[PDB]
Amino acid sequence: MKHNNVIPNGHFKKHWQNYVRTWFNQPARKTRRRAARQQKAVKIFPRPTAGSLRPIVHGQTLKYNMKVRAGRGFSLEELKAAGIPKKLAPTIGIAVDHRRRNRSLEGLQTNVQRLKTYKAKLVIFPRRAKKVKAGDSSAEELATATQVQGSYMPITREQPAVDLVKVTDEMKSFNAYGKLRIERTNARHIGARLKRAAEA
Amino acid sequence: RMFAPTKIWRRWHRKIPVNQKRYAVASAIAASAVPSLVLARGHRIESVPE
Amino acid sequence: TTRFKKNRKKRGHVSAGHGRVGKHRKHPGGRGNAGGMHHHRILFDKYHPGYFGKVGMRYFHKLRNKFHCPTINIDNLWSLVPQEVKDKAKSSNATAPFIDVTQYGYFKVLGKGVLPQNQAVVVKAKLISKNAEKKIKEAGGAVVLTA
Amino acid sequence: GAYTYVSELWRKKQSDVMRFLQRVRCWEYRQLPSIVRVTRPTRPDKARRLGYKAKQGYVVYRVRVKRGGRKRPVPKGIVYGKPTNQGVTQLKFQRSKRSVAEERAGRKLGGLKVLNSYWINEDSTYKYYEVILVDAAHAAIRNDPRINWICNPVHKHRELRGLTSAGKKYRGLRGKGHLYHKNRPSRRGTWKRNQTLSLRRYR
Amino acid sequence: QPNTGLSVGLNKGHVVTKKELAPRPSDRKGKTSKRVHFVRSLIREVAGFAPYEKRITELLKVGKDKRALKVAKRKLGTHKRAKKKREEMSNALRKMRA
RNA sequence: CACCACGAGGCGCUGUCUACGAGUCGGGUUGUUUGGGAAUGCAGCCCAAAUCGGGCGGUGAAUUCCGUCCAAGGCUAAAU
RNA sequence: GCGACCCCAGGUCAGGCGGGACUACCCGCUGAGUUUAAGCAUAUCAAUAAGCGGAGGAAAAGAAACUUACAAGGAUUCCCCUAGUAACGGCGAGCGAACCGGGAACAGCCCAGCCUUAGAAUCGGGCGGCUCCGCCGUUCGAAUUGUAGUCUGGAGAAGCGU
Ligand SMILES: [K+]
Ligand SMILES: [K+]
Ligand SMILES: [K+]
Ligand SMILES: [K+]
Ligand SMILES: [K+]
Ligand SMILES: [K+]
Ligand SMILES: [K+]
Ligand SMILES: [K+]
Ligand SMILES: [K+]
Ligand SMILES: [K+]
Ligand SMILES: [K+]
Ligand SMILES: [Mg+2]
Ligand SMILES: [Mg+2]
Ligand SMILES: [Mg+2]
Ligand SMILES: [Mg+2]
Ligand SMILES: [Mg+2]
Ligand SMILES: [Mg+2]
Repeated sequence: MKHNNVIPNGHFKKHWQNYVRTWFNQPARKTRRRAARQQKAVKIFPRPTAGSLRPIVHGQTLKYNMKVRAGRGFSLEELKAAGIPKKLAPTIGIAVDHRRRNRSLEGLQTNVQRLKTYKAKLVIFPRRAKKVKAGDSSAEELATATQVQGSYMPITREQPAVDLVKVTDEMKSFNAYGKLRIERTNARHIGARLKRAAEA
Repeated sequence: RMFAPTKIWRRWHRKIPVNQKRYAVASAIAASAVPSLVLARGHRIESVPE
Repeated sequence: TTRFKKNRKKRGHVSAGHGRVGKHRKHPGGRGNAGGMHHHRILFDKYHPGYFGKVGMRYFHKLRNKFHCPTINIDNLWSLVPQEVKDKAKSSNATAPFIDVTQYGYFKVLGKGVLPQNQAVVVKAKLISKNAEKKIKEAGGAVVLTA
Repeated sequence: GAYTYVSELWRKKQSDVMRFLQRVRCWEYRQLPSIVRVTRPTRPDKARRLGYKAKQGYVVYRVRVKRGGRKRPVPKGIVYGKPTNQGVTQLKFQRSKRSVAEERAGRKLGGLKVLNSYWINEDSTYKYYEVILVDAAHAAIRNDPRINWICNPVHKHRELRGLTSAGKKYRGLRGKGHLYHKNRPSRRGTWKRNQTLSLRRYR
Repeated sequence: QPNTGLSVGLNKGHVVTKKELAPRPSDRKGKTSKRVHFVRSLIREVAGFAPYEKRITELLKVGKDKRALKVAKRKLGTHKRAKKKREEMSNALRKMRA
């Protein structure tokens, strides 16, 4: 070792040459996955190629709680609120997740509205052609039925907007930094304050 | 055995920025419009109308 | 590019540029960072002060997400406002633009630099520094806390 | 409606009744070979809850295994290596005794399939287990949808690949999460995945 | 308690209308039927108590509650299970006295 | 072309019930292993549970709460 | 002496099953030292080589006794990132994951236990038929020390309505 260089820490002391993974098959993998997707689309025709509907869920942890993404499946509470029996939802293209809990009204209401939109946009063929049942669609709707290729219900964020508002005296007399400092102090000293209150 | 036997994990490919690729494509397209350059590249264009 | 390698220029010069006396042997000073305290001590001390020893407390299973806190300076707040909103704010002095820095991925607002002259700005953020709040108040704006 | 009584009684292993019965049974087992068939399970309820059924094609074998750790089997206890590896005694087999019993039953009974096993008795020198095996060739087994999966070739010698309940236990698979993640899909598979040096085309 | 809408202090976080969790069958994991309790009582009558349970009961009869708890902790392994076992022994002793 | 809803599921209600895996979990100790650090998993030996309970919440311990799941039985295609 | 059961013994009894072979990948066990540390013993080499076994076309894993502390995610597997990071380490040489986030693919289920008792409703073998990977009839046997059916916590039983 010589000169002023960063201290090296290369992890190459084992038989690493026997565990090298190359990517010469990357185009082949892409082609194989595309072929599988095409075969699946042909198989499930006329069902949408994007797959079953998924719920809207929040991101985990403080880093992503402002983000909205797709969850595994709709909760039992959401299905009950939307009037869709849980045993029927999977058969009509709705994913079901019996594990997800509903802690707030906003998420439950959002997913219920999503399910209602899907129901409004859903067309169901009868099990037997000559027999029409409660959940089946009319012949006119069935005739104009096609396979949807892309995502039929994109999960998108409401883009930010900067509006002009009046600055009132109440806002001009608010000490944000002082509020933050006092809240931090209260959080730090809650235990001591409770102990003193209990003692006295 | 040869000295330093060749191995498959040699860096065969190159990752050129997209902007540079587009620059090169635009330059080639512009050069294709210069009759002198087209002649200089070996093409017989003495009979092309324009 | 093999044809540009300097060993090609050294073909026919015996030592290949590594000297007749010293030569190029296998590991004359040990492997890797060997001897950091004994025969490579001068190099470590002069170029890598602080390398040896330990300081501070440990933190088992430390997750970086709970420490996430992007910051933006007040001198960059105006750049978040779209051009049409900036024009509207310039035209009308009775209202101020309302910038939610959280929608742009910022948690805390710091107080480096200055704002546009004679421009009131309403800023909402999770946290703010005392200087940033003072500058916003001086500009005629206000601060709103969110989460 | 009787199995709960038996299970609760077998949870009271320090009771006088259980101590007497287990003492007599341990004496009797000591006199017989290490592997022997039993006409019916001596713990019916435990066998049921482990998948046994009272129908043709199901059998139970009692297996006796020696107790204690694994002495390193080197001549004269001599190790040619560094001091860290010089230990001979106080070394422990990575597999459990019940896994050993299941392996012995499976190797001895090559024409059957090991399903599960349970502890029955133990003394200072021996530990005893009964192994539930299935004759996959029997028509009763092959016509039962709940068990005929064992007839498929992928389940050959489950006990020798750690696929039994004891196998999953000693492979570290009975838990999930931060305390067990390195065990899935397998410890060696995880090591191979972690050590792999990925060199993409565009680096 | 609802979130304050602040990022610091007590009850911090984004403001949402909290919803009580819907009841689910898993709320009864620690409970069992009356038949199971009856069976366990009968089997306890049939099988009696283990020697260490008898030792704890003797210690409680003498009046050495701390020694009984120490013995229970040594036998079972944890202070919580030792406390539970000592309480159960005390309940059995109370039933015997009455 | 016959297409039969006895029965079984779907939905709503209930001052009733609501059964869930033991020498297993857990604990002590020893050996090994792990990034897992008053001990990550595994294993031997010793002790050895519970049902308004049990496991986990990356610093051991006691007290009071809170969050989250339900082990010790089993099967399962695809992405690799 | 007869009979019932239990445990066990002998059958070239009627009909079935198993051993062994291959190595690129896969599963379980066992297990070094060369080497690096400019010496060397912990460490490293390596949870690797060698050794002993077990499968398939993939294997293994898999439906939370999970992740987290959020406005919360939701079987397993794999890729990118996390990250040469938290941590470990004669804190030397070195070693080194996981969660979130973005993608590929997606699928959920079966049992044990209280619950036929107006009758084991279950299953195997022989024999005889049939539209023969199975169905029907008859006869022996297994099984009550429990085969079918319902139930599996996401529930469910029972009762009443649609
Ligand atoms: K340099
Ligand atoms: K040189
Ligand atoms: K020289
Ligand atoms: K520390
Ligand atoms: K060593
Ligand atoms: K149950
Ligand atoms: K269970
Ligand atoms: K132990
Ligand atoms: K708990
Ligand atoms: K028959
Ligand atoms: K059943
Ligand atoms: Mg030199
Ligand atoms: Mg050796
Ligand atoms: Mg498999
Ligand atoms: Mg980085
Ligand atoms: Mg992910
Ligand atoms: Mg027949």
